[PDB]
Amino acid sequence: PPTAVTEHDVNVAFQQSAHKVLLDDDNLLPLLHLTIEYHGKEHEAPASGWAALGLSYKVQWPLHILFTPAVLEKYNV
Amino acid sequence: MPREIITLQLGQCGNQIGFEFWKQLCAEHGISPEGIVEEFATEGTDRKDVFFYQADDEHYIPRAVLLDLEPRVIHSILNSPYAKLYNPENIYLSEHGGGAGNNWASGFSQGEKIHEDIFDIIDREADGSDSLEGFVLCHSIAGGTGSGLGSYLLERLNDRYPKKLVQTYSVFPNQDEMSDVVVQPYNSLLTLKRLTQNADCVVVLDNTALNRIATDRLHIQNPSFSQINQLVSTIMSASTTTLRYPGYMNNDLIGLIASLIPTPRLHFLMTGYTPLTTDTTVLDVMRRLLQPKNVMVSTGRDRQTNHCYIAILNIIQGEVDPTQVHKSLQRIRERKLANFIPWGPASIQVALSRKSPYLPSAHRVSGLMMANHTSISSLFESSCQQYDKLRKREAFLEQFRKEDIFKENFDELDRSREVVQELIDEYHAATRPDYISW
Amino acid sequence: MPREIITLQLGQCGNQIGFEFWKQLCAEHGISPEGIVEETDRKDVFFYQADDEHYIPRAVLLDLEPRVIHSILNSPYAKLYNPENIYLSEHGGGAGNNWASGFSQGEKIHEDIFDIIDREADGSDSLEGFVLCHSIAGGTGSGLGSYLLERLNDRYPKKLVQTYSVFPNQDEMSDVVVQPYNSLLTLKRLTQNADCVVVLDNTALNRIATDRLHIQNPSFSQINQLVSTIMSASTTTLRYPGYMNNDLIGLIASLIPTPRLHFLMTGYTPLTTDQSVASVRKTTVLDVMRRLLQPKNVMVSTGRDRQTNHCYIAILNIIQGEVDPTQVHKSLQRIRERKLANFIPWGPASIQVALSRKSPYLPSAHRVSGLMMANHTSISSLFESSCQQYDKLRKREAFLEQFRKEDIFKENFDELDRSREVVQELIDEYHAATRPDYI
Amino acid sequence: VEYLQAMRNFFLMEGGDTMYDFYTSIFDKIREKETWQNVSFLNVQLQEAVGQRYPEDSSRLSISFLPVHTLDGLTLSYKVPWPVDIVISLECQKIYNQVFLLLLQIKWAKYSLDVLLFGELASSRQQIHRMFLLRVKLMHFVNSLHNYIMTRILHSTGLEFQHQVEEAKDLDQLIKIHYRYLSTIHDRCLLREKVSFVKEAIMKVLNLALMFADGWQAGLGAWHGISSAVTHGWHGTKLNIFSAVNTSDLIVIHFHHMQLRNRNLFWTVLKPLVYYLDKWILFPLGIIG
Repeated sequence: PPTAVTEHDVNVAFQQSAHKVLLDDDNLLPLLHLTIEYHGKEHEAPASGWAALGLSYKVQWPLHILFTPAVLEKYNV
Repeated sequence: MPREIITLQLGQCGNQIGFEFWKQLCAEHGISPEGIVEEFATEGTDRKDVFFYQADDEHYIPRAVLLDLEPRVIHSILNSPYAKLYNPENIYLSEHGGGAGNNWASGFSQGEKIHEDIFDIIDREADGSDSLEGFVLCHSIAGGTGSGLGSYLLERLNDRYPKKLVQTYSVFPNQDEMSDVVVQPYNSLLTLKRLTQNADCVVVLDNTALNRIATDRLHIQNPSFSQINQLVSTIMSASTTTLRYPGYMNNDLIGLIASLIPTPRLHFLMTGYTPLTTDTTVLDVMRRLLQPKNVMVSTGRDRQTNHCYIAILNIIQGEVDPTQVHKSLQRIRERKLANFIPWGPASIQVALSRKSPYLPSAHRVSGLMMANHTSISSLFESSCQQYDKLRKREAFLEQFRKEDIFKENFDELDRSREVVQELIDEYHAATRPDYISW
Repeated sequence: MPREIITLQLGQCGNQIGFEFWKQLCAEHGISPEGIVEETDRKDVFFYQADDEHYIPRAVLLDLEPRVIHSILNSPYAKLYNPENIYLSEHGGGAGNNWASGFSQGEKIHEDIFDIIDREADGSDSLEGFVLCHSIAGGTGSGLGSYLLERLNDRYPKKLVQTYSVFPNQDEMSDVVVQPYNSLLTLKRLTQNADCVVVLDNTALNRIATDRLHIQNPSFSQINQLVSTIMSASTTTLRYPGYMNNDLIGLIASLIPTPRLHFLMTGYTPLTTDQSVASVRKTTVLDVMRRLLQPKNVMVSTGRDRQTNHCYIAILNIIQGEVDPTQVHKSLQRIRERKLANFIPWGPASIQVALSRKSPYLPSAHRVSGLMMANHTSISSLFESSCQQYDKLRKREAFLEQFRKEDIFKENFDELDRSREVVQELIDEYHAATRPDYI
Repeated sequence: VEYLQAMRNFFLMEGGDTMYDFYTSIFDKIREKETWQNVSFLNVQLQEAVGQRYPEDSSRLSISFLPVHTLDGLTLSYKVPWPVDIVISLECQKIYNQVFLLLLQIKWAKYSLDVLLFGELASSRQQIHRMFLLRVKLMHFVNSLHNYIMTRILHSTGLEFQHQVEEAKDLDQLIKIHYRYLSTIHDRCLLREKVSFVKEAIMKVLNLALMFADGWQAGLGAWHGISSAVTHGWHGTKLNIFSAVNTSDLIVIHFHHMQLRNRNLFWTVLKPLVYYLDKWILFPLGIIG
């Protein structure tokens, strides 16, 4: 089940995977952060990180006109 | 983690095919013969780490080990313009240029004699791999190095890397010409035995069919080994296209193998390539690939044995309309253009991929077919019959009795004949509706 | 506070490296051959300033053979050094690659040498110690170097003794059949009377020059250019004020956490010909360190001993030039995350980064250059190779007649055997430090 | 701009060589147990060091006067010229002095650890080995701390300050940029009330480092007792670094609703640094049992 640190460790692992796949040059990885829906954040918790896994996308100006929150929710689904 | 594959190029043919494969890969990825990235390839979308190693200087080094027991070929590679692509420290070459003499047993004994040097090299390269998936051996089962040394290496790899995949690109010799090596069928049977017991996947490359194709379709009178190896390199590029162009699905070898080899013993895959032509809808492409005159493997079309396709994957590279892909699949199914295995569901996959940006393609669309088809049993039957034909005359056995594998008896030959019989019988069961229950 | 350092250039190799070093320093600082600055660097660390604004190297050139001293006095840099601070033995025979003969010669020229050393010390405002650039395999740098090491350890027991000791090629047959004896005596003197011996293997330097500078058959001139580059990188923190590791004391303390484990491996960057204009790629601290980390660019031949699981004890990258500190942090992070380096088993992975400015007077095609100093247990494999060469000579008594003629070996070879024992203990300790049993 | 660069050199110790000589003289007087708190000694040394290279800055720099706390009482006086004194208020000068003091303490610990020669403890076997391991541990910790402070606090705030001062077109904008630089330095220096706990933990580790250096200078004869006192202090410092890493994870759990990227970056530098501190303070603790 996800913990308060699972998102941090997962993002570190994602950066490491980018490095392993020579994705280091993409200025986009720092714009992209995997999020974890964790009910322990308030201090049902997802029974596994797979159930807890979300995605964050760093929408840049002006494109936030297009990437409305509803669109990002559908993309998360 | 990357899924590195080590390419082992064995004997004259294996080393030459590996060299031409790496040359083709360099050309597709825009890597110079010296390992320097070409200016036109800086913005490539290809994942090189799967099959090439990247040096700290942005140099791309093939994850290729070239093994020969004779210096001539290794020196030819180190004297080629591409000599700088490979790490020289990962190449072991036996100084004893006497070879295996086209004898599987001699190649095996030589592999045993050079075991430490070879496994030290393999382990160094494996440790240099973050998540080495396995080894791909490009060898012939009929030669000396690829057959004998290949079987030795198969044994030692099975012991040393019990968690790594073993794929082979096994070049089958021409069946239609009298081999100067009367024991070639024995060497081939011993290699097939080792493939059967210690290999996960054998891709059969029939030189007889390649020559036939060069004459009938390429109009090559007396096809040279260079032209055959150019076709082979085209095939290897098509096999690596899903590695070279990052896609959304089937980005790993595990999924490919699981899709192609449903029966671990039934691990002989047939290949198909397109276009195979000397210098278009998805459905038209697939139909041309489906034309028997374009299959690059000589499997007997026994009309008595209802040979069938077990599975077909068509990897189509280029600008393909997926709606035309769907329509093409529909039309192929409606036309029943292919007979599938009766004991399992028809696995027909179509992968859409992009071409390498670094290689000029005269054809907007190319296609490779990989097919598991029961008519390969006709090839295995032919090999068994050739073995039995040689063994029945006890010809040239005095030199075999000089070799340790045959010094006392031929039981390894008899076991190989049994294994090839079992393979034929399993192909026949797969020909039967009860194969699923066989 | 300034930390003046006197550079002692010993024997053929030391004197040639000093000459090329002074030429390189002049070109990098815009200093004329007469010591005058050509139309912000702190020269006082390595040069003395004369009353006429002449910059004179704080360099003492000692050779037992006249050829090199005469070549220096005939060089364009002859006017930089004070001629009165150069003592040269009239016996131009050298020690013949014999440590014992060089030691006896150092004893014979002790007064001239110690007079020179004292003159240079008085010319230092806050002399920290002496740095001897010599070869352990030659005669002067090994034998006379050992004598001078003893006398410096006695006279300046509170001053650091650093050596840049050129080790002979271990892969090539040394022309000095007694070279292993000379090397053992010199290693003994480095261990007892020197604070730090930086081993410079000419074989590894040639290999690095070929693999990284694309120099086919690197010449001695190119090797000496690399040496001068190393000396410039060592003085870069003196010439360009930086934020970290601005003193030699701090460098040593960063490199030698274990007083007996004072053998440093070297790394230099860039090791490239100026013709390699790396296209318009902002080299990040992480990308730079990744390129530096390729073994084909490492300038030290350490053995891949399969018995000893060699590891890095510590790595310091001194990066001079326009460096993003966030890229430095990222470079350390990437090196750790990728586990690109195996570290010492007895300590935490020490990866230090010093930021320095480049010399403003030297044209740098590269916005950033780097020197790596690494303590890595596979250096023990190099020491083991040297020990094996020593044992190969001692077990055959090869070339021992000249040692038995020399006082260090006149009565017995106990100094050679003790040096072999010490080097064996060093190799074993390096393996133990790769091992949980280092304690 | 020249005045601001002088302020960086002196208050931020950007005059690396001059601040080196200052902290070396201070650490030497502390080791000699001399009165380093002597305003006349400190002023004479400061005036000489500044007068040799920057006579204009020489006129504006002045020195006024737990081992770590031995330097508490040193007050740096920077003479800002008119009309810039309207901008550089006495409160701004106090903040600069506080940053200078923090940098001076860090430089003092750095010099005290670098100057420590292996021979001063050797001339004064298992106890020696344990002291060497503790030295290596302290060196790794101190080097990580020095590099972290220099680059993430000092270098980053200096670059940000230079860029914002260059872009500043207005005196209020310049004042705001300078104040932001100062606040960034103070936060990285742990002067914010919310980080007093971490400051105290760091100070405890620095005090253990200073006691370690004193025991290294006392030689092997003191080493039999020193192995036990070093092992206890290093065990408590490893426990402290682990407690501070766990408290940084607790603070990240509480701060996921409270945005502080720079405390996150500080903890990202300390987690490697804190785990190395713990593993290397355990190296002294493993040799007194």
